Amino acid sequence: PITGSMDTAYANSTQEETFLTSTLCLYYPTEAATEINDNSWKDTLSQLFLTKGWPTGSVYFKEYTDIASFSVDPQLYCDYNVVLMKYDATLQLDMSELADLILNEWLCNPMDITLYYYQQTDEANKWISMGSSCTIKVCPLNTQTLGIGCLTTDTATFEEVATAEKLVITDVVDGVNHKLDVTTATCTIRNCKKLGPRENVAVIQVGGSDVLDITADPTTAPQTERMMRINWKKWWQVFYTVVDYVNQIIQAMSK
Amino acid sequence: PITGSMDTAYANSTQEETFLTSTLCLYYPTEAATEINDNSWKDTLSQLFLTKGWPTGSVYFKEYTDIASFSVDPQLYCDYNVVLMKYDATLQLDMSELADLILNEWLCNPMDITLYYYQQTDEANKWISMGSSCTIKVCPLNTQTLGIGCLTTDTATFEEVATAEKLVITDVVDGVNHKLDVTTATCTIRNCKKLGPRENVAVIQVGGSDVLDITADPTTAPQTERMMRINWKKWWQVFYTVVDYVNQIIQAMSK
Amino acid sequence: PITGSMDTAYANSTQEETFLTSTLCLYYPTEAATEINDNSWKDTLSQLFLTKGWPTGSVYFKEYTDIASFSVDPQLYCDYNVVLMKYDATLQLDMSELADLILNEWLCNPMDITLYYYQQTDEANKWISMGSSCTIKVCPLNTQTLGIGCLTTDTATFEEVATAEKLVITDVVDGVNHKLDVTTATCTIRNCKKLGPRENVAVIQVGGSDVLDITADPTTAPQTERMMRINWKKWWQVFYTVVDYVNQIIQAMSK
Amino acid sequence: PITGSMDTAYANSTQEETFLTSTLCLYYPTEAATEINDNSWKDTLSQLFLTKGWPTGSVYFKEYTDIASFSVDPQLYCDYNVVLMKYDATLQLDMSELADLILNEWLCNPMDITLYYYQQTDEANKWISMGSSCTIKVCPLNTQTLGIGCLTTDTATFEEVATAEKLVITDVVDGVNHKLDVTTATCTIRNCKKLGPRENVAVIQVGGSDVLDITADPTTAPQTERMMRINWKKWWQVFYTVVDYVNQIIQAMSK
Ligand SMILES: [Ca+2]
Ligand SMILES: [Ca+2]
Ligand SMILES: [Ca+2]
Ligand SMILES: [Ca+2]
Ligand SMILES: [Ca+2]
Ligand SMILES: [Ca+2]
Ligand SMILES: [Ca+2]
Ligand SMILES: [Ca+2]
Repeated sequence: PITGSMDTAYANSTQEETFLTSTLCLYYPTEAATEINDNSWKDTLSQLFLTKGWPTGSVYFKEYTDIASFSVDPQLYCDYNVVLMKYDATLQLDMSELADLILNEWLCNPMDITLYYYQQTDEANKWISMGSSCTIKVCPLNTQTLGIGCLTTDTATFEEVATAEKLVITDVVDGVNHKLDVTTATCTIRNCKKLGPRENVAVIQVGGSDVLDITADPTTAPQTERMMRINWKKWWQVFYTVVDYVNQIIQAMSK
Repeated sequence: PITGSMDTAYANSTQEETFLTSTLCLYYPTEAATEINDNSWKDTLSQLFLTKGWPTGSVYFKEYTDIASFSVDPQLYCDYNVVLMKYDATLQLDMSELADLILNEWLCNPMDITLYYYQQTDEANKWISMGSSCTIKVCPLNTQTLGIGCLTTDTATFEEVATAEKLVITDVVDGVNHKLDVTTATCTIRNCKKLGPRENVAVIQVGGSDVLDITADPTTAPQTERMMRINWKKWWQVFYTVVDYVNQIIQAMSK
Repeated sequence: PITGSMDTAYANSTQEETFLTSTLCLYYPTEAATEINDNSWKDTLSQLFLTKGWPTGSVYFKEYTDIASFSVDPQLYCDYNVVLMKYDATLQLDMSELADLILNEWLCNPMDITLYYYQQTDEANKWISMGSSCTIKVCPLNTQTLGIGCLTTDTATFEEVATAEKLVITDVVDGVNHKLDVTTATCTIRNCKKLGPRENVAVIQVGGSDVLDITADPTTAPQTERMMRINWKKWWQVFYTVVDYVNQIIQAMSK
Repeated sequence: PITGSMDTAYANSTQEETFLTSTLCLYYPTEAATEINDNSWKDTLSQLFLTKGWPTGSVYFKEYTDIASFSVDPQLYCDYNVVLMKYDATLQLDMSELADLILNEWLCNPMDITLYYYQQTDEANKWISMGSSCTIKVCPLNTQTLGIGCLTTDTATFEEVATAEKLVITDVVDGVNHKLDVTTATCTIRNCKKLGPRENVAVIQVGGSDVLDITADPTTAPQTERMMRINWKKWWQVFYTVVDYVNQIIQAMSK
């Protein structure tokens, strides 16, 4: 708690502290840069970024070459991250799972699939696994440690819920134990509790028509400010717009 | 009328009367079950349904193999019906016409295309025809029982508004008589007045991106709670979610 | 200013002045009419239009054969214009750029790409170019009239932002001068300031699923009443609906 | 702020919350374990750890095989980390640079050596680079972007400040721009701001005589509690002591 008195003073600007003290990291796909075909595009855009008010050493340009790799290896480097995603219609869920991770605040612990069969607790306990090739088979346990539609002994009776993905947020019926069978060789599966959203990313979507259903349930559909959309023409245009509206995009994030 | 006094008592639960006294019917497409590949999937899910609070003999599993057949033969068996529809982009309107029927409350009478040329009255009088192959040709009549752009005598001058569909909700300019030419051999066309919505279905949509325009007009777009959407991964996952959020889905329907 | 006193007397109707004094212009694509296959469809619909209250000589039918040509040559002829656009997924942005032009109120001046390098001023200053084949390459100037990632001398170093389009609304980082290189032979590029919206069109969209992002930025998404959507079945049905709901559609425009 | 009233109540124990809720991670070098020569040393010590009050699944044993690799790949896994370092006199600075990283709280951003010549701001802005082989050459710029004792064009005139290290905290004259030339192939260099110390590690030093100068300047010498020293005899003895005084060591860290 804060005291609630309406002094009523708004302290001027806000954008003049962020220009001085914060970093902006732009994530794009390879195809984006390839279409631009210049050895100095990162540089040209940077001078253009001074216009919008970001000092030379301020803006960074990170190249993901696919939504699957980016979804994994996506350690967000800067204060503000605005990631460019161009609609690929077959990869939609890949994209959804990646958005769900960046746009939100995640808390995870490690899981030992080998020794302890687990269970999710609430609408916020999910299993986020990611890596080379993630293949997850599951087997629900009744209150005896016995299978239900499966033999905890032969994984050929398990239920496959992911076949070789690069990022996967698995959801099982809450309050039920499950013997898990991941391909830990190429995958890593961790038990995460959700929450806090992200006051950074700003997934900007290129193409389609969208409406984005990023919930695991069917009941809710959340539309946040850190979820923007741009009409595709050419990649140079996309970047010009991102620059011409940096502050607007940053203002939709913060901290 | 009810008395409006704010006694202000909410009577506890609500979900503990529906668990005891109601039935839940899950409609899915063949492909859904085929991908699951287990002889006991209906059973496993049922035990999982006890968790969410539905007694053994409570939940039923109905298999439509196509949106066209389901759209016809779709006599809703249970108290609560939640129908799973997975995006098929060419069938969209087939899907729209089917949604329009389940999600809403319909009143129909039979039409004799042979002896009496009809007319729709308001934004709620529509002609819902369905069957093997529904092919409807129409001919608008001026106030003399004469064609307008057609000869009430030769159907080769009629205007075709449906070419072999499995479910069709036809709409004509309100307040105008029309000689109708349906292929009654394989089709049945009935005159329906709309209305009451449905406090049951809950069309859950798999895939795409959606926004759904289920009005006949251009002016309105209604988005109801009984119109949910899930992000596709695998079918086992879809069902796990439907189970993990049965009550949430049921609560969005009722009665 | 008007006086604000609540006399409170709504003057009756509104639709009975428009029926008498206004004109309605329907724009459709060739494919639309071709599917109808009648030499008297324009006529039949016209008699049907008397029902909804539009005197014989009132309604006009204009045929665009493509979104690209219509986007150019689209001088709106009548008081009320309702344009029918059927989803074509590869042409989306072509469609977006065309919508942005009809649905809005535009102010333009001519640009001489040859003698004066320009700059856009605010989120409302855009460069709308259109013609046979519009190909625009740009070169940002620093405060010296020198290129930034380009040589104002060789257009092989310019940045291409449009490759042969029929309608293009170009957006560059605000407050920066640019030497422009359009193919003026087949294109015309003009400097427009936006604004006033249109109290006429009513782009009615056939097919897809839509949500339409018609802003240049990423932050905003505006959804107006003059942006309607219809579920595709057959073209005859589309027109019947447009007629059966003319007033509803007109009421969503006006003046 | 907290209220400062001297209620004067100390709440008992402190160690009985840490025993229940926290994890202890012991880092040692390979040589340490090799000298122990038992397949069950990790296990024996664990039972011994119950004595000091740490439940079975509580303590973890991580093996760094060198100060250089550990310095890189040293993602601290547990709540409390106590790292064992045995004096190697040629690697002193390697050790100093590693201590400086664990014992302290670090904030970093990524640097693009290719496109932007940087500068450090205060006694707390340092360049921490680490990897396979880190070789950093520097070239100070006067206020013109011109070299000072170097040609920003030929790196053969640069000043080498690190020749193939595994962890390097580089320090340059504050407030001066520098064109940097790292061997990014095998190295990664990031711009870090220092600060917060670490309320965890507890570098325990084996051998020598020490006094440790972990500042970049010459003026200060900080000696913290999270910087302990043990007299070498045998490795088994070292671990016995670490166990016999776990709480004492933990108490010198916390949170
Ligand atoms: Ca199975
Ligand atoms: Ca769950
Ligand atoms: Ca005809
Ligand atoms: Ca009607
Ligand atoms: Ca260029
Ligand atoms: Ca602009
Ligand atoms: Ca030198
Ligand atoms: Ca310094």
